[PDB]
Amino acid sequence: LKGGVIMDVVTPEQAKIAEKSGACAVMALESIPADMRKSGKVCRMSDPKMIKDIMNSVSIPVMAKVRIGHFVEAQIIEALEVDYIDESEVLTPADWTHHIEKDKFKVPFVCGAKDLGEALRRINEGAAMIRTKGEAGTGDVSEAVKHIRRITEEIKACQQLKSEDDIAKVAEEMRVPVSLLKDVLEKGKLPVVNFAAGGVATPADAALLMQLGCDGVFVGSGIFKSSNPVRLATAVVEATTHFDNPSKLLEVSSDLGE
Amino acid sequence: LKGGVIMDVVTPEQAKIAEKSGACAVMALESIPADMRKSGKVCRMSDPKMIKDIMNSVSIPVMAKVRIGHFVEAQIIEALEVDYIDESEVLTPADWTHHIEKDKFKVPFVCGAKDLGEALRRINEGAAMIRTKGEAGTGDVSEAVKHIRRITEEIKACQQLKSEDDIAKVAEEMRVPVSLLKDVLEKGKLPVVNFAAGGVATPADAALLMQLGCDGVFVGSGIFKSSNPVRLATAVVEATTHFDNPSKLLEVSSDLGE
Amino acid sequence: LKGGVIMDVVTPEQAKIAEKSGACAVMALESIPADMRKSGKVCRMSDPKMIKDIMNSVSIPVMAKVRIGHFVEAQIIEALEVDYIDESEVLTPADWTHHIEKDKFKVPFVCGAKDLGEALRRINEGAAMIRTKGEAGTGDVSEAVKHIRRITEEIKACQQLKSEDDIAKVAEEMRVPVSLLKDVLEKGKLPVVNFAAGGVATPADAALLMQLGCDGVFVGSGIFKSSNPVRLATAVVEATTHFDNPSKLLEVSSDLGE
Amino acid sequence: LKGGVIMDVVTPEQAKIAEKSGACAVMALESIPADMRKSGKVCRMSDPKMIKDIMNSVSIPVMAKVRIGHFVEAQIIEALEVDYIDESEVLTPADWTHHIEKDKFKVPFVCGAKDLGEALRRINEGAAMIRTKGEAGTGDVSEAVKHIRRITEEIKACQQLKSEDDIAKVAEEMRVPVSLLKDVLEKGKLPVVNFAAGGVATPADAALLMQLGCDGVFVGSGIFKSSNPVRLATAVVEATTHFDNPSKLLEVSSDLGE
Amino acid sequence: LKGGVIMDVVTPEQAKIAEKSGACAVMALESIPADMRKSGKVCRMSDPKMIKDIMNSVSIPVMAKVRIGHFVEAQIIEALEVDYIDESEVLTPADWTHHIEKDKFKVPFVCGAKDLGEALRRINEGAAMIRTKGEAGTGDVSEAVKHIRRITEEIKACQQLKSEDDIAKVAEEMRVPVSLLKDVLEKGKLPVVNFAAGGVATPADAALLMQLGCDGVFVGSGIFKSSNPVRLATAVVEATTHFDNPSKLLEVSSDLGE
Amino acid sequence: LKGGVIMDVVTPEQAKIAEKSGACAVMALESIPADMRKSGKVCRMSDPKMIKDIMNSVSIPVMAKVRIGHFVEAQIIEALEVDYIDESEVLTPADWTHHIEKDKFKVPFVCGAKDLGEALRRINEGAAMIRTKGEAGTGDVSEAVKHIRRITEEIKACQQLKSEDDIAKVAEEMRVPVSLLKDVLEKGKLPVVNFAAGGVATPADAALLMQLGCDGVFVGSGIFKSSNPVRLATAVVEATTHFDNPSKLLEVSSDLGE
Repeated sequence: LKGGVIMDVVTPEQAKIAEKSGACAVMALESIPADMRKSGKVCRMSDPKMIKDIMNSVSIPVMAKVRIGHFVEAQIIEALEVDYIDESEVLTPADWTHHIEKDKFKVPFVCGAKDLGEALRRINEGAAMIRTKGEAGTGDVSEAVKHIRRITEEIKACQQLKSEDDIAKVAEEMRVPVSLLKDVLEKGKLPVVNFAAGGVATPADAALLMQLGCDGVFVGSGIFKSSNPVRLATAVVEATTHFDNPSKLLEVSSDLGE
Repeated sequence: LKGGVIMDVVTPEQAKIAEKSGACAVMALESIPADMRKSGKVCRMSDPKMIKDIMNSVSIPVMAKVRIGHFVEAQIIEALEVDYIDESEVLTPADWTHHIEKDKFKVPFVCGAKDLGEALRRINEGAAMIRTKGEAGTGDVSEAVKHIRRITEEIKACQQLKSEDDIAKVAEEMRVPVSLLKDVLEKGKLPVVNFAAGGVATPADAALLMQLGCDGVFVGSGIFKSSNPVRLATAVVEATTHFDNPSKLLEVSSDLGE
Repeated sequence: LKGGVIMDVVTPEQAKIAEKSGACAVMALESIPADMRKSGKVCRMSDPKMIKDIMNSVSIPVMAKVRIGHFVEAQIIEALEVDYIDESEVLTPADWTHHIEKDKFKVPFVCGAKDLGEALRRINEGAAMIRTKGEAGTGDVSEAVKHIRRITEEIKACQQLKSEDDIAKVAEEMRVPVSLLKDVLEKGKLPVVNFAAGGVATPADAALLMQLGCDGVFVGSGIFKSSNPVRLATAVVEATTHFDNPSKLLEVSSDLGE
Repeated sequence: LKGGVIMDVVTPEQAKIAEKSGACAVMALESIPADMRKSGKVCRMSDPKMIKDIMNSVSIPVMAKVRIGHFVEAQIIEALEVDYIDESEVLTPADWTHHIEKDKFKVPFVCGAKDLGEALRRINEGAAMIRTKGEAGTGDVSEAVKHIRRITEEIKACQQLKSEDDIAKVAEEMRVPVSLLKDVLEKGKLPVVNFAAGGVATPADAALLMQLGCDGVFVGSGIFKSSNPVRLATAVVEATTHFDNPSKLLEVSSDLGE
Repeated sequence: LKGGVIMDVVTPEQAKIAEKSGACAVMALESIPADMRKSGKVCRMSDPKMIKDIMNSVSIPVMAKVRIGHFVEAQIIEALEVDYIDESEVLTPADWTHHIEKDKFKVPFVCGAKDLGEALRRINEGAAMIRTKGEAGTGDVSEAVKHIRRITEEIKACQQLKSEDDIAKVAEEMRVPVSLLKDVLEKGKLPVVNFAAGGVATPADAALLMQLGCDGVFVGSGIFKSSNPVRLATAVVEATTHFDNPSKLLEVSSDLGE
Repeated sequence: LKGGVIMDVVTPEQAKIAEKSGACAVMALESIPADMRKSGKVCRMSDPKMIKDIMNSVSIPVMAKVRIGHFVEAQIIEALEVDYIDESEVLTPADWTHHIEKDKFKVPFVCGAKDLGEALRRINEGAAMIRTKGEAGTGDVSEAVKHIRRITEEIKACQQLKSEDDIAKVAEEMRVPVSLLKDVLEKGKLPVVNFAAGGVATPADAALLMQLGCDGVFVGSGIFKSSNPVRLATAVVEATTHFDNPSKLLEVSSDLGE
C-alpha cells in the first residue's frame, strides 16, 4: 500500500467513492470515534455484517479496527477475512497492559506509535504496519508531524551511539530485542512501512507527511463531511502521489470549499 | 457453575428469558446500582418478596446481593433459601472494615477481588466464588481484564519467590494464612471458581474473559436494554460456551443490533 | 430505660403510631433536621408546646433534644418534665467547647459518641445513656456500625495494656478519671446502655446493630416517609426484639414496599 | 444599661415596639447588614434623618453604627447627639488598620471583641462598652458563646501567671498598657460592661449568655421577621431579666411561633 | 487645585452640573472603566471630540485619561490643550514596564500611587499631582484610606532612619534619586499635592480623606447615579471645603436620598 | 518592502479599500482567526482561489499566511506567486519543533518574534521580515509594546558585554551564528525591517509603535468591524506616516466613532 491513501468509510457507498477516488484501501467502521468521544461511550469492533457489506462493495483491500488487547475481536475479524486489522487507540482499549499477540495471526496488523520505542514494541509483538498516532478527530496535522519527526530524530540519535553496549541498554529500556533495534540503526528506517494518520485534513497536509518520509497516509471521515467528498478525496490522493510537485499541489488545493 | 453465564434480572419475565437463553443462574436485584447511585441513594438488599417471585419463575439457581459486612441481610437471604449470596461492592457497604464471616453460613457466597491479596482475604473469610471487580455499568471490559491479569501475574510473581520466609511475609502483608497462599502457588490458581464481572457487553467480551482463564461470566441489565434481549443473551451464552472457536464467535457476533 | 426502639415523632398522631407499634419511647421533634441543615438553617430546641402536646398523646416516655452546650435549653426542657433530654449533635451546637454539665440535672441525658474517649467524656459529664453517632438523614447504616465497632475494638485493645501507668496515660489523653476507664476494661463494656442511632433504615439494620451488641436503636422520621408507617415501625420493633431470629427477620422484611 | 436588652430597629414604629417591650435602648439602622452582605454592597452610617426620626419616637437611649476607623461618620453621629456610637464590624470597615480614636469623643462608644487582647485594645482606644462579635445574621448563638468563653478563659489563664515580667510580655503582645491588663487580672473582669451580640435568636439564648456572665444582650432584626414581634421582644426581655428562673424561661418560650 | 473636588463626567450636561456644584475641575471620560471592564474590553483614551465638547461646556479645568505608558495618547491630549492628563491605571495599560516620561510634556500629569516608593517613582518621572489608587467603582473608601495611611507611615518610618547610607539604600530599593527621598523626609510630605481617589462615596468619605491630609478628592460617575446628582455633588463639595466642621458635615449629610 | 501599513483583508472589496486608503500591502485572509480559535477550530492556509481573487483586485503587494512549519503550504502559496509569505503563529502551528526552511524559497517570508533570540533564529532560518508578536484579536497594544521594548533592551544589554567569549555564549544559547548576533550589537538593530503587529487598534497605537522604532505596522480585520472603514484605515495610514506630528495625530483621531 506504499505511496497510497487509506480512507475511513462508514457505508458501502462511501467505500465506492473511496475506491473511485484512488484509495489504495478502505477502513470499515461504524462511527468515527469522535461523536462518541465527546459523548462518553465505549468504542468497540464494528458489527461484522456492516464490514462484510463494505467488503462486498469494492475490490480494493478493506481493513477494520479492534480494541487494543482485544484478541477475541481480532479472532472474529480475522475469521471474517478482512485484509488488515488495525489494533487501534481510537477505540476504547480493552487491555491497558498488553497489546494483542499479533504473530499468532495470519492477517496483517497495523498499530500506532508516537516514538521509536513504541514502534519497535508494536513490531516486536508482530505489527506489519506502523502509523503515527496523530490526533484524530481534530484536523490538526501537528501531532502526526511531531511523531514522525520524533521517530526520525530518535533513529538518528541511536545511530550516533558508539558502544554496542549502550545500544543494548537502549533495547532494554525499550523492552525489545537488541537485534531489532540494531536492524533499524543499520537501515536508518523502521523495517515496516510507516503511514501518517490523525489530523490529515487537506491535500497540503497529505503531501507534507510524505515529504517528511511517510510511506502513505490514512484519512478520516472529514473527507465525507466536506461539501464535495469526491473532489476532496481525489485531491488528497493526487497530492499523496504528486507530493513533490508544487504546481499540482496548487491546482488540487484550489477552490475546494469548506 | 463453571463455564456459565449469570444474568442480572429485575423481573420474573426477565429471569425466564435468561433461562431460555441458556443462563446457568440469575441474579435477582430490584434495580441496578447504576441508576440511583447517580442520584445519591443507599443501595441495600432487595425486598425478599421480589426475590421470591423471581425464584418461583425459573428452575435454574438464583443469586441475591447483600451489602458488604451486612451479615443480617445475609441471614435473611439465607432463610429465604436463595442459592448463592453475592456480598457486593455495587451495593452501599454496611461495614467498611469487616466483610461477612461467610464460613459461618451454609449458603455459598461470591465476592469481588481486584487482586490476589483481595481474592485470598475473601476466600479466607469463606467465599466459595470469586469474581473480578471491573467497572459495573460502563460496558468497558478493561477493568475485568485488568483484574484477571493482575491476579494471574501476582500468582506468577509469588511463584518466583525462593524463600519460605518471604512467602510467609507476603501472606502476612495480605493478612491471610500462609497455608492458603502456599496452596495457591502449588496449584497455580485460586482454589475456587473465578468469574468475570463488570463491563462484559459483547459475545466477544465474554469469550475474551474465558480465554483469559475465567471460569464463567456475570452480565448486567445491559442485555435487557438492547433491542433484542433474547438474541443478545443467547449470543453471550453461546460465546461463553464456545469461547475458543472463532467461526462460532463470528456467527454469534454478526447482525447483533442496538 | 433498657433496650427496644425509640422513634422520632413530629405530631401527636405519629407518637400514637409509635406507641401502638411497640416503641419503648418517643423523641419529640418539631422538624426533621435533615430538611433544615440543607436549608443552612440553625436547628434549636423544639417549642415546648409541641413537645407537651406529644407528652399528652402517649403514655410511654418522651425525649427531646437540646443543642450541645445549651444548658438553658436543657433547664427549660427539664422544667417541662420530659423523661430524657438528648444533647444532640443533629442540632446546631451552641458551645463548641463545653458540653452541658449533666450531673447538675435531675432528668437523665443521652449523648452521642463515635469512640471510647468521647463516650467516657460524655458519661463523665453525667450522661445516663450513650448512643452511637451514625450518619443521620442518609439512611446509611455504616457510620453507626463503624462507631459500635470502634468502641468495642478500643476496649479490647486497652484490655491488652499490662501497665497501670499506661492505663492512666490512656485515661488522661481521654480526659477522664482513670477509675472510669479501669471499670470499662474490667467489665468489657460501657457502664451505661448504648443505643445505635443514625442511618437505621430497615428492619435488617436494627437487627444488625443489636447483633453487634447495642442495647437498642433510635430511628428517624424516615419511618414516616414510608408507604406504610405502622407496618414499617412494627417491623423495626419486631426486628429489634427478635434480632437473633432469621426466619422472623425474613417475615417482617418481606413486602415492605417503598 | 446593665441587665438590659438593646434592639435593632429600622423604623420609628419598631422603636416604639422595642420600647414598649422593655428594651433598655434601641439601635437605629437603615438595613440589617445581611440582605446587603449576601448582595455585595458597602455598609455605611445610616442617614442622620432616619436616625433623628427614631430618636424622636421613644424616650429610651438610641445608638447608631459607624464603620470601623470612620472617625468622620462618628463626628457626624456625635453632632446628631445620639446616646452611644457602635463602631461596628457589621458595617464595611473604612480603615483596616486603625480603629477610631474614641477618647477624643464625648459620646460613649461600644466595640466588639472576640478575645481578651482585642477587648483591651478596644478599651485602650477609649471604648466604653464591649460586646461579643458573635456571628450576625445567622441566628447561631455559638460564636457569641465562643467569644464570651474565650475572654473568661484568657482572664483566668493570665491570673495564673506568677511573674510580673510574664504579665508585661502579654500586655506587649496585646499592644496595650500593662496597667490595663493588670487592672483586669485584679478584678477578674473587663473594666467595662460586656454585652452579648450576634446570634441571639431565642429567649433561651438570651438567658444563656447572661448565665455565662454577660451584662446584657443585643438582638437584631430577627425579632421583627417573626410572626409576633411584640411577643418575641417581650419574651427576650423577660428572659434577660429572669435569666436564672427555669419555670419562667419555660413560660416565655412556650408557643412563640416561627 | 488644592482643597478641591474633581468630578468624572461623561457628557457636557454632567460637566455643567459639576461646575454649578462647585467642582474645581472635571475629568472627561467616555465611559467609566467599571461597566466594560466587566465585559472584558480594552479601555483607551476617549475620543478627542467628546473631550472637546466637554471643554467647550464649562470654564473650570478639564482633565482626561490616557493609558499607562501611552505617550502618544498623551501627545494627542496635550495638542488638544486639556488642562491635566491623568495617566490612569483604570485604563488598560499600554506599557507594563515604563510609565510616560511626563517631564517631557508641558501639560501637568496626575498619577496614582499606593505607597511612597510608587509616589516617588511617579514624581521622578514628572507627575505634578499624586492621587491614591484605592478601589475604583466599589464605593468602598477603605482602599483610599489604606494608601494615604501607608504613605504617611512610610514617610515616618523613613524619618526614623539614622544612616545616610540606609536612606540611600531605601532610595535605591525605590529606584528614585536620594535627593528626592531626602527632600520628602525633610518636609515630612510629598512634594506635590496628593488627592484621594477611588471609593469616595459620601460627604463623610470626602471629609475623612481631607482630615487624613489629602489635598482634595476625585469622585466618580456615582454622583450621577444618585437620584439627585446636584444635591450629592454640592454636598461633597461642601464637605471637602468644610472638612473639619462637624455641624456642617451633619447638615450636608442629612436627607441625602438614594 | 519598507514601512507603512499592511492590512488584513477578507474580500477583494476590502483590499480595494485598503489600497485607496494608502496601505502599502495587503494580507489576504479567508477568515478572521480570532473567530475560529474561539470555536476550537484549526486555522490553516487560505484557499488559493480567494487569495488569487484578492491578488487581482489591487496592484499593491499581497501577503498570505501559512502554519508554522508547514512548508508544503508555503510551496503552494509560493507557486501562487503571492508577494510575501507570513509564517504565522496566529494560524495553528503544523510543526511545534521546526519552522520552515525559508532560505530555500524565492518568495520572502515574514515571521513573528517576541525577543531577540527568536528574531535571530527566524532571520537565521531566512526570514526577510520580522514582526513583533503582539496579542492578536484583543485590540490591546501592550503585548506589541512589550516585545519591541524587549528586543531593544536585550540588544542594549548584549552591547555591555566586554568579552567575545561571553558574546559567543549568548549566540549559542540563542542557537544562532555568533556573526549574526555580533552584527546586531554593532549596528544596534536587526538586519531586517521590524513591523508591529497584534493589538494595533487606533491611530495612536500605530504612531506609538513607530515612535518606539518599528518600521511599520500590520493591522487586523478590526479596521473592517468599525463604523467607517475608509476613515479608520486612512487615519491609521496617516498616523503611521506622520507618527511624529501631534496635531495631525489629533486631527485623524477625532470623531472616529465606533
